[PDB]
Amino acid sequence: QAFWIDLFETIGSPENYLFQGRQECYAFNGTQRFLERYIYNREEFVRFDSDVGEFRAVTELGRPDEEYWNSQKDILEEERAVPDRMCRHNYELGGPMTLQRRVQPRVNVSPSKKGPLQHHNLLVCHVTDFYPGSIQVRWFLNGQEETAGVVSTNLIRNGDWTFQILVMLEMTPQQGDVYTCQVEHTSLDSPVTVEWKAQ
Amino acid sequence: KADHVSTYAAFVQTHRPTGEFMFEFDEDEMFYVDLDKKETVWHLEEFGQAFSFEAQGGLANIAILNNNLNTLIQRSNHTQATNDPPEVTVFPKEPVELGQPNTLICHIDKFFPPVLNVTWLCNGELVTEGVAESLFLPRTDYSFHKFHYLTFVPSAEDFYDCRVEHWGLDQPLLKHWE
Ligand SMILES: *[C@@H]1O[C@H](CO)[C@@H](O)[C@H](O)[C@H]1NC(C)=O
Ligand SMILES: *[C@@H]1O[C@H](CO)[C@@H](O)[C@H](O)[C@H]1NC(C)=O
Repeated sequence: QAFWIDLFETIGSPENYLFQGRQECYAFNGTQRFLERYIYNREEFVRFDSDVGEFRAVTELGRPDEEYWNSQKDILEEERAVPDRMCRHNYELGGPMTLQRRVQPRVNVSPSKKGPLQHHNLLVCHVTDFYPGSIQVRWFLNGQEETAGVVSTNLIRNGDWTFQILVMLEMTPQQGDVYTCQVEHTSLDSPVTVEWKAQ
Repeated sequence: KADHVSTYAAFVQTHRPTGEFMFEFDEDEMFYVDLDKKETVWHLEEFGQAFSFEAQGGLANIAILNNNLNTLIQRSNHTQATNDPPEVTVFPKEPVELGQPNTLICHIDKFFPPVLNVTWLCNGELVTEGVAESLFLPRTDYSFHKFHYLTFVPSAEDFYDCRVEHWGLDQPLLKHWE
């Protein structure tokens, strides 16, 4: 039930200075890659990479640290251990809670502006509250897919473990036209469709 | 190259927040160590229910990082980074339906340092209740972002503003909404 933490290594307008530390685990095809990033203000100056095996000065400001840390056999072996250690344990902790977390999307189809059925308009497909963020949104006019005229805004992260996207098609609708939004997500066995009638 | 990215990101700075420690999975913050309350705070109910975390790891890394800052202020001949102004966006959580309760999200993005003031404004006046907010989220580009939330009920005779203050901003930015 408990998460693990490796401890960072030791170095060696208003006045403000910042230091940032990052312990990243890159999980891919049953493999873990560990990166320990040391950043002063916005400049990453020194880094440990499990793929490298040793510390590397990202910029010349990290030169003393690369030189020193690499001289200590303990620091090096401690770091090298991390992928099979902390990276693996924490990945294993996240079962269907984070690794397989699935939330179904809320699809709403509505025109951009209120007006007559002849002028130029945008048909908004507002797909909201879903996880993971990997999603497909297709536009269909009278059963045939509309590829051109799709104005999408980049996938939106709500910062509450849910995502949103607005996919709007450029349309000149005729009375009796059926516009269909088709959503493909990992949290659905069968795709969800929402139809819009001209009226 | 990865299926998933699990990361611990902690910062330490002169101005407030003086320090921050958190764990994020695929850019979404899972948990953090309240450094003042000396307690682990989980982003979701189910998280803290199935998982545990030792706040001593949070604080200890903040202690290491505090030392590292001192050494680098010295090494860099007191180098202060240039103020990166934020990029503000206001958008509702769910599709807007007059009279149906919703949430207004304010995304403050692409700024440095993580020193910021954020106040919600309804019809010109400050709104203190039904308000929530994120931590100073550390972007992969060593810049920062934050989320602010306001529970609201959509009405035609209403207007919203996300009032932001940052050192790289000459006048407080107002980002208006319907
Ligand atoms: C930075 O330090 C060097 C000495 O190492 C000095 O020559 C230089 O003037 C310092 N920079 C400032 C702006 O004081
Ligand atoms: C934040 O707000 C306080 C009080 O309004 C003020 O003293 C401080 O300078 C502000 N700074 C910025 C730019 O956020």
